[PDB]
Amino acid sequence: SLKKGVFVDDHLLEKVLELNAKGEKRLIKTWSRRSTIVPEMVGHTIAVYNGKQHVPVYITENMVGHKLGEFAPTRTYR
Amino acid sequence: KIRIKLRGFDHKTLDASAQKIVEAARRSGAQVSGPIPLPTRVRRFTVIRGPFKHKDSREHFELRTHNRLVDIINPNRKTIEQLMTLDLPTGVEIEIKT
Amino acid sequence: ARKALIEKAKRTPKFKVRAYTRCVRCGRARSVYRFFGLCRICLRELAHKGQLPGVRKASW
Amino acid sequence: GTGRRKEAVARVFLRPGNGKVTVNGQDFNEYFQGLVRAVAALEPLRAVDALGHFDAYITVRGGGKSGQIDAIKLGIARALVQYNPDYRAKLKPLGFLTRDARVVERKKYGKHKARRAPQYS
Amino acid sequence: GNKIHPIGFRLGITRDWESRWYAGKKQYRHLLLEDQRIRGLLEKELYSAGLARVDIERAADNVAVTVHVAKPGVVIGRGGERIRVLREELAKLTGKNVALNVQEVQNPNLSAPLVAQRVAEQIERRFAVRRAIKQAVQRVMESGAKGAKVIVSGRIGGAEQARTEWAAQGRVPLHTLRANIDYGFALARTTYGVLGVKAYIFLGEV
Amino acid sequence: GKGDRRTRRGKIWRGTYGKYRPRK
Amino acid sequence: AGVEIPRNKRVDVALTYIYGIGKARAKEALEKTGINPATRVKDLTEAEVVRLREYVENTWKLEGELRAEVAANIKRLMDIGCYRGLRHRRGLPVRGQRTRTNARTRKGPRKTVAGK
Amino acid sequence: ARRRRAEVRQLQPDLVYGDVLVTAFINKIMRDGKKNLAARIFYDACKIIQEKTGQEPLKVFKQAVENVKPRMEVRSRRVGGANYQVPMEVSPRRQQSLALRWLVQAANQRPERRAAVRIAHELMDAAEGKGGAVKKKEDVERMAEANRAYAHYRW
RNA sequence: GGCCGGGCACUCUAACGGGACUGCCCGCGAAAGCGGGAGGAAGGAGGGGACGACGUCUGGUCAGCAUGGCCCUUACGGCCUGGGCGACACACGUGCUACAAUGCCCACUACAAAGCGAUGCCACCCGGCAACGGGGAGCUAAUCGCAAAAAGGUGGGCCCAGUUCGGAUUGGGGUCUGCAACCCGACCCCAUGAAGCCGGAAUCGCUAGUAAUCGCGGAUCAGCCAUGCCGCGGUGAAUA
Ligand SMILES: [Mg+2]
Ligand SMILES: [Mg+2]
Ligand SMILES: [Mg+2]
Ligand SMILES: [Mg+2]
Ligand SMILES: [Mg+2]
Ligand SMILES: [Mg+2]
Ligand SMILES: [Mg+2]
Ligand SMILES: [Mg+2]
Ligand SMILES: [Mg+2]
Ligand SMILES: [Mg+2]
Ligand SMILES: [Mg+2]
Ligand SMILES: [Mg+2]
Ligand SMILES: [Mg+2]
Ligand SMILES: [Mg+2]
Ligand SMILES: [Mg+2]
Ligand SMILES: [Mg+2]
Ligand SMILES: [Mg+2]
Ligand SMILES: [Mg+2]
Ligand SMILES: [Mg+2]
Ligand SMILES: [Mg+2]
Ligand SMILES: [Mg+2]
Ligand SMILES: [Mg+2]
Ligand SMILES: [Mg+2]
Ligand SMILES: [Mg+2]
Ligand SMILES: [Mg+2]
Ligand SMILES: [Zn+2]
Repeated sequence: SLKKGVFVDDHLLEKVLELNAKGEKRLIKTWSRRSTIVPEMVGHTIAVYNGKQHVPVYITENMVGHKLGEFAPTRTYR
Repeated sequence: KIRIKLRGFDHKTLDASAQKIVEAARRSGAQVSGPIPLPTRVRRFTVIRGPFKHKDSREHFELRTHNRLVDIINPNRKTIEQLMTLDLPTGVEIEIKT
Repeated sequence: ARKALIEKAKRTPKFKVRAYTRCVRCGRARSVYRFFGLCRICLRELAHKGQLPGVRKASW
Repeated sequence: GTGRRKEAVARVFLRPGNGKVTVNGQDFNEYFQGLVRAVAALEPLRAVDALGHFDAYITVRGGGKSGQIDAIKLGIARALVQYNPDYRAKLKPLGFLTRDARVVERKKYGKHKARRAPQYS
Repeated sequence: GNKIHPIGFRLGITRDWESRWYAGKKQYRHLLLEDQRIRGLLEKELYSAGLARVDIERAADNVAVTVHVAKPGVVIGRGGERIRVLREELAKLTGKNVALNVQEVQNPNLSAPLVAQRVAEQIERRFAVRRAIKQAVQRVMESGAKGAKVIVSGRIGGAEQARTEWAAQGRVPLHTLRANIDYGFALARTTYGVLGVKAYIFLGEV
Repeated sequence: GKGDRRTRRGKIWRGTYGKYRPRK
Repeated sequence: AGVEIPRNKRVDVALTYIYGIGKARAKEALEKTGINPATRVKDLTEAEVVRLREYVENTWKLEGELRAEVAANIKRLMDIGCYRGLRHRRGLPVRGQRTRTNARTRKGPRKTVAGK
Repeated sequence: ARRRRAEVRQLQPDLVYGDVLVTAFINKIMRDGKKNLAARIFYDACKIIQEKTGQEPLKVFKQAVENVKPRMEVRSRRVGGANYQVPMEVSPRRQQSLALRWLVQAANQRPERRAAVRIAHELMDAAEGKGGAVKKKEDVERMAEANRAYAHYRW
């Protein structure tokens, strides 16, 4: 994919800016999920829209998988 | 001096749009090699006849970029005279290089 | 949305990618001769109409 | 003198000597370099006797490849037969005096290939 | 059910273009997007005098709006004032040398796109549509013509069935290429809806 | 065949350059 | 030689019969061992087979070992599970090709049902 | 072919042996149009001819092209019939066009690995009896005389 | 490898012209026209195009657009951001690649045609296994680039094995575009190498430079899911 830049985002890192600053509980709603696996988030807060609601599930160190909508579905089953 | 590229779309005005320039030749002083028509290359475009639910044949039709060019070995300033006159192109763009 | 649209093509205070070829004489967002800024069917008239120079029924 | 096939254009100029036949800077046998179909263009020479009384400097350009070889067929025996009135006595007779408009036809008409129409069911 | 346009057929032959110039691919687009909004503000304004043509020439940073009519008067006006501001509206859009001209068609009963533009008003005027046709063609074939044909859309009223009104005299061939057959079209917005008219005037075979 | 990529015929048909069709 | 006996054939291609040794890694690793890529896989001395027999099974990973490593990138894939993680839990295209028509090679053969 | 009869194409004579019956053969050997490959195989096969039988790979081509010429056939045209197969006579023409065609598939139906070593390797068989070709023509021929009863309305 | 001071036979170019008309031949009877000679690059519209009567299906299309009517007018209009059109137990039409040894691969080696290039084509060296990148060329292009066409041709290796066949799938890297390729891009390298030994009932295409077959161009395009599409050429059948 990309190789120049952390191909991450910008406009909601400022909400993560304080991932090491204030006190750092949870809850954090994005929309542009294009963000790559934000690489400094332990037991944190997936909170990703997908048309529907924002999806919440854990985000641990191995979890450093791909992006964000990676763990945010958009569909239906069988 | 005398390589001059008579461009254009309109074609019957290039056998005449040049035959008239090559006669500033036989008036100014230049045993001029007449119009050399370097190859036409054409930008044709094919397009679906109907506005919905045709698809099989369409009608093509071309935009024949025509082209010619002129020459000699003799370039006096009375040449410059005629070339500022006798200009009869409806829409036949023409440039000059030395 | 049909008209409020054409002036999304003309404004582009948005990235290079958000841009395209809405026609002039009509708005068809599809099938657009680059060099006329137009449409398979708009064009195909002005031609028969002969309000486009040079173009005419081909063959070979 | 000259000949054409599939817009294969073959300039044929003939001079006497013996066994000399070269084209685009290759000897005609290293030009096709194995292609025994090819060895057949230089065969009006055989039509009435002219085995080796006429060598060949020809320059073919454009058009085919193996059909480029038939291009030297009426490039030869038509620039060649230029002299001798009594010489056409084997080119109209023996069928060797034609261009053959057998050329690839225009792909057209929403077909796949100017004939092969799409499938059907 | 086909009949491709009767001119596109004869567009580089027996009918010279309606827009004569040449432009370099890199710019041709703009020599059109500009080139029509003239035609798209002249047939608009000069409908009054009734124009059959809007031939447009150039070859530099200029213009050549040789607008044809068969009745100038309303084009030039008196002394020259409509035509004077018209050649300034034009350079209000095309910041160029808006060089205009005028014609009087030697016969209007021999311009199709007039004949059409005419009958299509008789339609907007709630008139005998068939009769309109029997006369329109009679107009043309009397003022010297080898053939002539008009064909109306196919309405007249109601809320339903729509037909087509067809009549003609002389001959109007079309698998004949050396044809020279002027064709015109015109709309006609009634309370009912739109109609059309195909104008077919056969001047002569070159 | 015109679908292996990793071949002469592979990249030729797809018309891509690669280790196996560098150029000429 | 990994875990396999390949006999009458080309060392060039023989070594490829191994999961994790392709036609490439057999010529580039043949440089390394410096053997002849055209000689049969039988004409190589016992004292010199051990070119390969100490080489490529040590240059990296392959059968068994590397075989096993491929599935670790998939147990990984139900971390949270990606869209890419799931589509083995449902046996479907993970590049994301059309799962309408075709997509057959990932989910068995046509299990046919009734219609309209 | 309802209007006229359609033209028989006169073949561009063999590019070595001069003989049209030798072009017609290499023709029915060319997959697609690589032609070069088609006449290699054939000429290759004449070389294989020389190896095994010191005859002229030309009469080896004849006592073969006429061995596998079916005398007659069953034109089962459908007039009235639920499978009426009135047999008749084979044309000089069809005799050859079939016989050629037969020899090439009969060659390709053999388990020898190099298409050259095949196409003469039974072009030899067909030549005094024998050969997948004459069989696939023997059958053919015995289909008539067996269906002789329907001679009555031959044509 | 005109690389040339010089030249317009040729080549191709690209304009305006000639040329076929059924032509003198006992076999058509007043006829028309059909034969089988001659010359011709050429014969019975010469290949083929564009062209498609009155009408027909109240066919298609109000989503290109036009347009009467009807209905919505802090919403049936407007913007944004994310999603979707890409879903998958399955059924079809069109296709692409094949199951191979007339074949598949690594070499070198020929031989086209139409077209396209100022956010181009990018010649040529550097880098890199390469995609590509750093650079930097001639470029308004018959005069430089796309470009190298592939079958072909040689010459070498595979020896009927699901294989040096087949390229699916998944793992891993890693490029260009692009604000951003999770959903969803194309490409590249490594490794995985699935179904598939010629396809039931059935069913399509073609008159010859056709079918088959081989690449190439172009449109649209930031890039691209093109195997599609219109083009163009290479080799080139069978049969009536
Ligand atoms: Mg776009
Ligand atoms: Mg030509
Ligand atoms: Mg050919
Ligand atoms: Mg072709
Ligand atoms: Mg009613
Ligand atoms: Mg109608
Ligand atoms: Mg009312
Ligand atoms: Mg392979
Ligand atoms: Mg993919
Ligand atoms: Mg999908
Ligand atoms: Mg895909
Ligand atoms: Mg026959
Ligand atoms: Mg008579
Ligand atoms: Mg007569
Ligand atoms: Mg004709
Ligand atoms: Mg869709
Ligand atoms: Mg396909
Ligand atoms: Mg196929
Ligand atoms: Mg070349
Ligand atoms: Mg640079
Ligand atoms: Mg893949
Ligand atoms: Mg960018
Ligand atoms: Mg036919
Ligand atoms: Mg292509
Ligand atoms: Mg392109
Ligand atoms: Zn349009």
